[PDB]
Amino acid sequence: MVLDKMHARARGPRAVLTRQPTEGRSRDGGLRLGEMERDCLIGYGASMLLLERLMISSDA
Amino acid sequence: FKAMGVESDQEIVQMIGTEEHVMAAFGPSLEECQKAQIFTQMQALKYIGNKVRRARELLASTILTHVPVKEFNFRAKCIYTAVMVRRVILADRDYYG
Amino acid sequence: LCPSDTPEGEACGLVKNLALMTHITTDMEDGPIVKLASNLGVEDVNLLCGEELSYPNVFLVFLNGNILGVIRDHKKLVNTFRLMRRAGYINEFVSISTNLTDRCVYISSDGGRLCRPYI
Amino acid sequence: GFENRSLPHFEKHSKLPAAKGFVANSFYSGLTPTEFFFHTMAGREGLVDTAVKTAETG
Amino acid sequence: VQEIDVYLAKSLAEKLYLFQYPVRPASMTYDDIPHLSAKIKPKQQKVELEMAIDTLNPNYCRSKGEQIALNMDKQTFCSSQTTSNTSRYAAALYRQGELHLTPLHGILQLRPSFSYLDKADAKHRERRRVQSYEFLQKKHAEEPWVHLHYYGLR
Amino acid sequence: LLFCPGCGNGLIVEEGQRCHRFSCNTCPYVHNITRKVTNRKYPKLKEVDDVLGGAAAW
Amino acid sequence: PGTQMNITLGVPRIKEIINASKAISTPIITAQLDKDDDADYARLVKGRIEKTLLGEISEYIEEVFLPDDCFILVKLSLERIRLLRLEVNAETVRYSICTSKLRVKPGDVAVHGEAVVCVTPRENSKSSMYYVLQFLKEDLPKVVVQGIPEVSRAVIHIKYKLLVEGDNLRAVMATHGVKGTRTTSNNTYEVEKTLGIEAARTTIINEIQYTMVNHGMSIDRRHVMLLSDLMTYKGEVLGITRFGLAKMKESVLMLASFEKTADHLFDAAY
Amino acid sequence: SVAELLRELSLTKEEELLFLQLPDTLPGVGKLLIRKSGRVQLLLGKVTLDVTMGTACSFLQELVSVGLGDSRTGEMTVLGHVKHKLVCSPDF
RNA sequence: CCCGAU
DNA sequence: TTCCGAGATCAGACGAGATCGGG
DNA sequence: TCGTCTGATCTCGGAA
Ligand SMILES: [Zn+2]
Repeated sequence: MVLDKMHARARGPRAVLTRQPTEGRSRDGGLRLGEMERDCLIGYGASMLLLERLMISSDA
Repeated sequence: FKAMGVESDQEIVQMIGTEEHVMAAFGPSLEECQKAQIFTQMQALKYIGNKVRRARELLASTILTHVPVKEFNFRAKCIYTAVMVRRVILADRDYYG
Repeated sequence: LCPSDTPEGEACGLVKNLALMTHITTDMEDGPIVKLASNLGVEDVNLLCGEELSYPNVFLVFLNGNILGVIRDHKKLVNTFRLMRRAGYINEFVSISTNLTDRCVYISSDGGRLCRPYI
Repeated sequence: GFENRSLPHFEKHSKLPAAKGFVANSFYSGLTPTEFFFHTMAGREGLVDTAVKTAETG
Repeated sequence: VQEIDVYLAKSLAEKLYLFQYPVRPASMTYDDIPHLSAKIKPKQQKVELEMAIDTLNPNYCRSKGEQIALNMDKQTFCSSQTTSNTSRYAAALYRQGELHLTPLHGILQLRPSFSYLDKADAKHRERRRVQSYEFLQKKHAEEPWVHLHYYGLR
Repeated sequence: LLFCPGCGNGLIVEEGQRCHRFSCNTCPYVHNITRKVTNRKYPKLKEVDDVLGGAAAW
Repeated sequence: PGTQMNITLGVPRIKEIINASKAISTPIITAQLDKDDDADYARLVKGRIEKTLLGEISEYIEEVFLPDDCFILVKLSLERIRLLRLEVNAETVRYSICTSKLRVKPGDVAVHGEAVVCVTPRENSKSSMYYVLQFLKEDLPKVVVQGIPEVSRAVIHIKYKLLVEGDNLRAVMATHGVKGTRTTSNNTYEVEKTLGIEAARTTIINEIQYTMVNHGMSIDRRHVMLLSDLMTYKGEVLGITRFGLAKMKESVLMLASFEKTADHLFDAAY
Repeated sequence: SVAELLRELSLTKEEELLFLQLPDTLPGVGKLLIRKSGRVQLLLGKVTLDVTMGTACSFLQELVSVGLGDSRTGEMTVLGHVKHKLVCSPDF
């Protein structure tokens, strides 16, 4: 049921070691834009997106 | 086989194959390779085992092919090794028997 | 086992499920199995090396993986044990099977074998 | 999977159709127990191979 | 319908010990009556004999000389016993008119003893557990006062 | 593999004067010109087939 | 699309091409002939290039015991040698029993009969009396009489061509009857060693575009024209493995983000 | 070859030593019956019918029957060689 | 690590 | 006789989708 | 879990 799976993370807890958003919805989430989706963002040629999506809004 | 008490080579083929057709090709494989070094002796052929096993190997041949039982009468052990060789010369891991 | 009951993913055929009419066996003693084997006809450690060979009438009895002699006539042994098991003298679970490619009959009293009933 | 025989219902060394995998009934008239098993056996090779291909093409 | 009857012959079979030879099948080899120097044990027979070698094969010569010990040349035997339970086998002498059962004692196999290579290696040296049992036999191995001879007896 | 009557240790042929002296106690049977025969007939490569175009259409 | 006789065609073929391994499973060299109109002529070329061991063509071989020696003998089925179109003779066997690593390098091997029987008696050393003759009865019916020794077998196919399951390309390309101008492989290393790099580029184009249209799975050639041209632009064919990345890239963190992160970071600190 | 030995025994009167494996029955002149078709049955003591038929390949070695007389006080004498073995089985 | 989703 | 160089033959490596969910 | 590539010792062979 979608109430157990609806999830959004605006800005919440970061992990203590690496200062990235945590893993899990129980810990207010942040879902991993994985390295396979990195190549999709490479192949589009979107350069300023990847700086925004992997430096600005993850580990600034 | 010579360490197991059956010292002669006539006995070993008689174990493996008396009908020769492919079990003759057990012959120039190993019993010649046994004979190529002058090592026909039972006590001396425990001795080559007595070096590589990391008189003292009458006991340590009980930790090899265990469940064939021996009371230092190794005749039951020999046939089970001979049947294991018998399969190879005649030659399913996922089958539920 | 159920052919269609399985997960998919990492365990597409590695986590099975038992069917309805099955029965895993337990262990038992090997006393009356050997005692009927040595009556029904078997002989070992006195036979010449040559006997147990390509000759057709040398089915060698194996129980639980240990050789227990050789029988000239495989059929009498497989049939007599089977009548005996049905009569009830031998435990219902023990199974006598014969492989003719390599002449070894196989009396299994293992315990843990997947079993099932038939009419 | 058995000795010289696909399932113990047929005879040994049978190369007959409906003894080595042919299913005669359609899905309307419903498969029979040996026929349902062989369709399951051929059906799992679809499911097994997608588990291992994506383990490699990933 | 041969209805031949089997006598449970009580003629003492305690003396009967089957001897086996997984050595001599090539040409119906019979062990041959003449050879003596007979030595036999009651338990673990270890039949030690005078299997003197022929000289029809051409002398053999130097390698026999190279053998070191040969005492003509004993080809002795050590009995591989197979006597676990030993009454399962008890047959005897059978005409087409009479049949005499006799229950034997433990059968013993008789493969050839070497001991020439065994002693040979020792000689170079000069240049198990409770192996013999608790009583070291002190007797069974001592028993070889032996006479193999020919007599029609039952 | 011809064995020794007396020890049974397998065939060795010394090329001096045509005997069968084994590595153990000499039992050299100096076989005369009786001709040794061991023709182990092998296999014979058997022709070929043209791998035709009779069927490929289906 | 990777997510979507015997030749490997699937992902284990494309994984086999991208790696550019030296030895692949099922390597196949096709070959067009000069006279592609008769099965007998291409028979003669087929036996010329596929290997046939001494064993395949002979009758009852054995050692034979004559006074003071023991010479082996081979009866050499001659109906066959004319049946299988191939050109061996007992002189050609004697040259091939020689120079065949069985130490029979002198003229000890003889030629008896009517060019129907060869004989080699006895070697010189290493237990030469009998133990080399029981050695000799095994290695003698496994010397290649004639043909390319590497090639497993060659199968004709119908005009006529013949595909082999082998690897020795230029020894196949150079034989009599095969027009070596028109013969390809599917092993992109054996085209690179033999036919230059530019033919090794065209097989990486072809054998990917052959295995991609075989599985449905249409693809532009301009993608494969890039993947091949990356794979062979630094001298030799650099397969895309962990190892081929080291020979393609100079920067460390691009190698270090790939496999072997430990060694690639320490070695670039050394 | 199961009843052949008895017919061969019939063919030559020479006495033949035979090897018999009786079943493991404790003692709680015996009679041997050859059924038509060669099914030899020994109707042994207690009137039980025990079927004995064929055996392991025999004569493939020399098996010899010897009466040990304790030669230190007697003589060990070979009495006979061996013939095809015979195995006795209880019947159901 | 298991389980389960796709 | 010498031997310098080279083809042959073991042993060790460090790889093997992606995410999400809960105990 | 092999599967791979690497690189490290031996040996039969030719040149001076
Ligand atoms: Zn000898």
